[PDB]
Amino acid sequence: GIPKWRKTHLTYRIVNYTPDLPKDAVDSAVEKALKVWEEVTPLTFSRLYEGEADIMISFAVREHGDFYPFDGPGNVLAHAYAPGPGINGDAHFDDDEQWTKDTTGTNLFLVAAHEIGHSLGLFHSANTEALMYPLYHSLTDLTRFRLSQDDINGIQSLYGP
Ligand SMILES: COc1ccc(S(=O)(=O)N(CC(=O)NO)CC(C)C)cc1
Ligand SMILES: [Ca+2]
Ligand SMILES: [Ca+2]
Ligand SMILES: [Zn+2]
Ligand SMILES: [Zn+2]
Repeated sequence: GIPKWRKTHLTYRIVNYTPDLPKDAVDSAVEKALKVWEEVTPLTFSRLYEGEADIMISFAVREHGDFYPFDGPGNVLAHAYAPGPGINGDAHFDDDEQWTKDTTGTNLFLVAAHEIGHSLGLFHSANTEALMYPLYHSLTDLTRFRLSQDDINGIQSLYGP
């Protein structure tokens, strides 16, 4: 069975933080992420502190030795969990690298929006434009960013209309 233990509404907890960018950037990257998944499907969510929610989004700094410790300039950036019991929504961002919103380094909004889908139930897809595509093509033109039909196909296989 695909959707998150069959639930159609879940709760997200920002407890990560960039120093390089203000909280307004880390907070608005998690919000912007969430609200864009709602722009393509009727699956709902909120963003709040409660005390460990359905989805936790927390900082990782040289501690991520559960799969791979501090890499810094290195392919693996941030993770999230989905077809799990307890890891049903749990995520990590690496403060070992430079998180950016203007294509210089680690694209904050894009990487955040991927962790949201990677927690809803979505694995890696195969369109270069897809938010679930596993390679950051480093495209500087943040005006052409859009969700692809293939990542849309997979979130539709979770909930749908
Ligand atoms: C489009 O947004 C992305 C977000 C995270 C990554 S990642 O490098 O952190 N990554 C791990 C992962 O699966 N995260 O959920 C894939 C990489 C190890 C191939 C890659 C792309
Ligand atoms: Ca890294
Ligand atoms: Ca969880
Ligand atoms: Zn982890
Ligand atoms: Zn992923």
